[PDB]
Amino acid sequence: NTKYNKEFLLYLAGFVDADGSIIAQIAPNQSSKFKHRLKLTFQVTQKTQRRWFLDKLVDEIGVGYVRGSGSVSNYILSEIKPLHNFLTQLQPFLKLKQKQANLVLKIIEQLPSAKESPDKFLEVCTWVDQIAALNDSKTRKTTSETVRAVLD
Amino acid sequence: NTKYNKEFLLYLAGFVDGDGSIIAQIEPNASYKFKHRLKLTFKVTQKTQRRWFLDKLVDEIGVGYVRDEGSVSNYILSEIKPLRNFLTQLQPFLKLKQKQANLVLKITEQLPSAKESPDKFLEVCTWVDQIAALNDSKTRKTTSETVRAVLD
DNA sequence: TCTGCCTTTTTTGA
DNA sequence: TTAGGATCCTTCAA
DNA sequence: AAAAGGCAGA
DNA sequence: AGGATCCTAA
Ligand SMILES: [Mg+2]
Ligand SMILES: [Mg+2]
Ligand SMILES: [Mg+2]
Repeated sequence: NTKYNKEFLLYLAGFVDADGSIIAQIAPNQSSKFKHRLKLTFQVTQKTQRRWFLDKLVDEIGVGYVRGSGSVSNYILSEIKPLHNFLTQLQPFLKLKQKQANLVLKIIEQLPSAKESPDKFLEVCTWVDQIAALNDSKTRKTTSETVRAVLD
Repeated sequence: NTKYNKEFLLYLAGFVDGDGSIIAQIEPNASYKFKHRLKLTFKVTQKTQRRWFLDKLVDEIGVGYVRDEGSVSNYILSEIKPLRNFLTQLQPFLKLKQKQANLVLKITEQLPSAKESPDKFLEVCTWVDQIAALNDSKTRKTTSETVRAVLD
């Protein structure tokens, strides 16, 4: 586990509270045990003119990647262990996204159990609902209620 | 001078590079000496549901105020002396907006002289142009060249 | 089955 | 005349 | 910013 | 985010 230095984390926590996004999703998928899978994504968006800043961020975090979507680019981190390690260290300095980060950490820690039982899966889905409720969510479709309905 | 805590400045520098703005303007107004004046503004924008974060910023910076503009709110600092003191302290920690901050400080140091001469005002006006060039400027109208039609 | 990465869209919150 | 504040707008960069 | 849908390797 | 324009009291 990479240890990040404090001044880096302090600055990055400010930048993330501004331009970053901690995204939790429930995605239908017929080949998963409960017909859904979870996705947890840390993203930082910036105008492509400033892609260099996201490229520097890949070097600094040591994991993740940058993708261009024409006018804007995004630093993305999904791999679960590195995401856990990174958010564990960032979260104490977050002010606006602190609660999202800690929910993602709780989800991650419970993933093994979530995959064992429908009730446990549903409960972790409600934690995803709570993250979306904290974000400025506007286009969300699949919720823990969606999952529950697939009771059956 | 109010001296700001390092951990505060680091976090805020990150938050500023993300959601903040360092704005320099030339405003036409026929009741001023050179038919224009300079306006320098430090701004942090946020959705009004998170206005409390901006209100907190007024207490932490010790000066400035928050304006509600409907769906979003803005922390604003204009008063030239505390602006100079604040930017002086924040600038070392800025990564995207360091040059804008240093141009504002440069302009602020010359504000006394800038009336002295038509030549010198015009020069300071080009420093305003340079801040706008660094920003993601899209609606700018009055530039140093507008001023130069002081050639009458 | 499961995870990470690829692609694209929506609607603001800057 | 001036500085600081008030109001409104545009176009994205999140 | 914050989702949506989808592929394919492990 | 990054402007443009208008108000007003000292
Ligand atoms: Mg933001
Ligand atoms: Mg930004
Ligand atoms: Mg932003």
